Amino acid sequence: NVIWSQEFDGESLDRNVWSYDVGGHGFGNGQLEFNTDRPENAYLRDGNLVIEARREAYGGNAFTSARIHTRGRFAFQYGDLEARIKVPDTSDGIWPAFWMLGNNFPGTVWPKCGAADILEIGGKDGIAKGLQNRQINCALHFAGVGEQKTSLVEWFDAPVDLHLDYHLYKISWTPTHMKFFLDGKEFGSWDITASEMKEYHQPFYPILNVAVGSWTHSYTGLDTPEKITATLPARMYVDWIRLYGHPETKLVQN
Ligand SMILES: OC[C@H]1O[C@@H](O[C@@H]2[C@@H](O)[C@H](O[C@@H]3[C@@H](O)[C@@H](O)O[C@H](CO)[C@H]3O)O[C@H](CO)[C@H]2O)[C@H](O)[C@@H](O)[C@@H]1O
Ligand SMILES: [Ca+2]
Ligand SMILES: [Ca+2]
Repeated sequence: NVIWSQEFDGESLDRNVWSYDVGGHGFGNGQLEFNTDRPENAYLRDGNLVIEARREAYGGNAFTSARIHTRGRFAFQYGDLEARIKVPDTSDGIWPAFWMLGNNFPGTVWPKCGAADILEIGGKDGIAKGLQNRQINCALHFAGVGEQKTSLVEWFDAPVDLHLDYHLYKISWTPTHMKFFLDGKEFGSWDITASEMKEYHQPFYPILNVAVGSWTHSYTGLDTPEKITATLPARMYVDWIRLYGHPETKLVQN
């Protein structure tokens, strides 16, 4: 039961659904890309959203890309959210993501708003183990015991190079759990009924982006433009993002 979706048919991103996060300030992770609202970095063609990261002098940064979300226009509580994505070769340094923030962000600061990572790929452990494009993770980031930043992370080595074709990345979110899937197959699961996880019982909205680099202590391990070796331009193709409703789903659309 699809109750919401973006099929990305047109020739332009629907600005009544999406907003762009613009800046080159690193986004809390020492990222190197300047995320822009330009057609060069985010565009539709042939039935896909394309987010394209480029090696390019722009606003004091050495790369451009995009980071888009549906804050203020779409949010939901409970359901299955799935996207059909063909990630780029993360080689070394590209960091695609599909993820969700609580709908009270940014008024409620991270991580008190709650966060769920559906797909993250391009991590330093992958790079060290020669599993670039196979090793992914899902995650929860929230205010845990003591209200202190807490992260729960599940790693999965996919059987195939995920940049070679489209795959389905899904969260299944109920009043008791959040579960994460690749091509229908569960690879992560957390109970969310504990007192410290009430932030997961409010509406959330999705975000899609392709970051380049991070601090050495952050996701990619690669903190300078000269350390990025990935094939650029790097294109993440998103054929569609769909919400499958549950009985308890609350859909929020202004
Ligand atoms: O501002 C409060 C606090 O924010 C911290 O920065 C975080 C980023 O670490 C965070 O990274 C996301 C990951 O947690 C994960 O969800 O995956 C996505 C996609 O890859 C990441 O972007 O994103 C949040 C929201 O933008 C930031 O607030 C700073 O590190 C910290 O110093 C600061 O105190
Ligand atoms: Ca909490
Ligand atoms: Ca499509």
